[PDB]
Amino acid sequence: DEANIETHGMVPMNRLTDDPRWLPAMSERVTRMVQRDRNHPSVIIWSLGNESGHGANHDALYRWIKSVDPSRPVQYEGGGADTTATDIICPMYARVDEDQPFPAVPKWSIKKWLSLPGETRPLILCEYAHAMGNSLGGFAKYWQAFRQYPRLQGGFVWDWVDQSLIKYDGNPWSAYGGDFGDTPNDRQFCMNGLVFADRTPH
Amino acid sequence: GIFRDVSLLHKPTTQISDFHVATRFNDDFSRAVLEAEVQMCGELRDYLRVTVSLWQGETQVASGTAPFGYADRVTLRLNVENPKLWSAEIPNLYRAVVELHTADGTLIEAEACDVGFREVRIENGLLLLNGKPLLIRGVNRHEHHPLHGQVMDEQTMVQDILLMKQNNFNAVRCSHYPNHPLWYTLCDRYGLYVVDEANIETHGMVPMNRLTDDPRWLPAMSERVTRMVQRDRNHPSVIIWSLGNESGHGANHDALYRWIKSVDPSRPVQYEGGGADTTATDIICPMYARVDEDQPFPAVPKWSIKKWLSLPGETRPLILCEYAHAMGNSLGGFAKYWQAFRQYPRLQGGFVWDWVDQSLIKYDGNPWSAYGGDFGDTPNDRQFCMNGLVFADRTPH
Repeated sequence: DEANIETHGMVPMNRLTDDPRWLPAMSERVTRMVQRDRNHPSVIIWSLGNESGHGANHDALYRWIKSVDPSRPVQYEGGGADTTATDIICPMYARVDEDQPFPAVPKWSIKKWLSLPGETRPLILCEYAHAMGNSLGGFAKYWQAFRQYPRLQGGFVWDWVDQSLIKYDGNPWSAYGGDFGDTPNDRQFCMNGLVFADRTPH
Repeated sequence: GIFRDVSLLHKPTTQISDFHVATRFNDDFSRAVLEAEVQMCGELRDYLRVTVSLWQGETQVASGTAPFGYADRVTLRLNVENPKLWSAEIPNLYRAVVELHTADGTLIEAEACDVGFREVRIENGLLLLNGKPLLIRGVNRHEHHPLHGQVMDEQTMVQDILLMKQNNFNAVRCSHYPNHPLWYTLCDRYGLYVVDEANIETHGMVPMNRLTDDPRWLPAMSERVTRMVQRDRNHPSVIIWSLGNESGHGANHDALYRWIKSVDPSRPVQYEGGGADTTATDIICPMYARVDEDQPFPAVPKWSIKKWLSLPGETRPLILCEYAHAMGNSLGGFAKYWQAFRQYPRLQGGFVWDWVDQSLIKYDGNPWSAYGGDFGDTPNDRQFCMNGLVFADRTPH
């Protein structure tokens, strides 16, 4: 389960999740989810958001969740995905062997991330293997690493269903952002499904 | 035979017995203090005095004096400022002189030992030398001479150190025994991290640790380890004590590791046996662990080095006990190996086996290099004794 928190476009990323005036809203959006969905046994890992920037509100909410329901590990990908606000190290698009050392949010090779000093938490890939049409490449490489390394425990192929809206010319044709006259948009970046919108297998 | 020098030493009735010179530093290494703990023997007179003087070359920097009182042991602490630290790049040397002198000042006996200022400690999975991570580009220097067997002399030792430093080798592992006493002195003088290795090897015994678990061999193993430690503690070049090469992990190795960590806590202790990951080892040192290929042997597996790094609950650093066999036109995968060493922070290099070719000169009268089995010896191991980066006469391979 993933709490509805996303402030990617804000500059910097954690300009909001460190201001303690947004603790009420973030706490509502996290605690209501936890309370509503605690009983179900399928839900195993609570996630406080996708790269929303690591401030202090995320530490507070992580500790609140670990105090309320200690039967589930809490993952959170922001702030380099290795902060104290995360039990399950979940980076985004960390490549297998190639290293991507970005400032303050680097993308280590996953094996190097495993071999980081003082690091003992398991690693699952928050997002990996973008399925953009004829894509899902390096999957094997990825699965080879997953099977070799015990503390690397797989990832989440992004994403399942294609976010295509039906447009009529009257022949239906799948459309993306910007085909409705919307601006600004992000063209075909909304088309990353393992199956089509009507569930025809890719 | 008698393969090392025989000497005759004369001492007065009262003499200096033992002294250990340790060092500690502050956070920025600007301020440090020297512990020249000293012991003596014989009749104890109130007028007896000891003096520890620190000379940076011809100039004296720090000194101290104290009478006895253990009634035969006296502790001196000498403060040093902005010390010239010691590392393989810069072999800074301090000539500390210990004096056994009379109350009026007449000198009875004086002893000295070269002392370097360095720190070796383990934290967060990294081997820190003077606050910095290390890159061990080692080598296993076997003691062998083309025309004298295992008789070693200063010319050969100096020339080997020269060749070793000319090729960016800044680490040596005496394989598998403590070396000649002057070797360590030359190592301090030139700058070369040494990994001393206690003379313990029982590879052929079935099983490997049938001897190193029987507590009837604890006396012999303790002698062979503790005498080395006591003799070679003072030298600053020796950084890592090694209890042996894959001798099988019993209980004697745990006992001796704890004894070493109790006596000289300034040096990490490595030991390769029993999978090289037991409690009897601070520096995980497997043999021939390949970079990516995995070799899962029963009870002594050879993981890929990266997998060994990523083992659960494992935080100790990894240096390769032996790797890159240099059998003639060999040293392959070196790069692969060095790529892994440079990528992975907690992987800290290895020891290229081995330095000098163990070839004995045979005359047909033309000298021709020979191996095991060419002298009529049986059983032998043919050309497996030929794994040198240089020939026996030091012609570069």
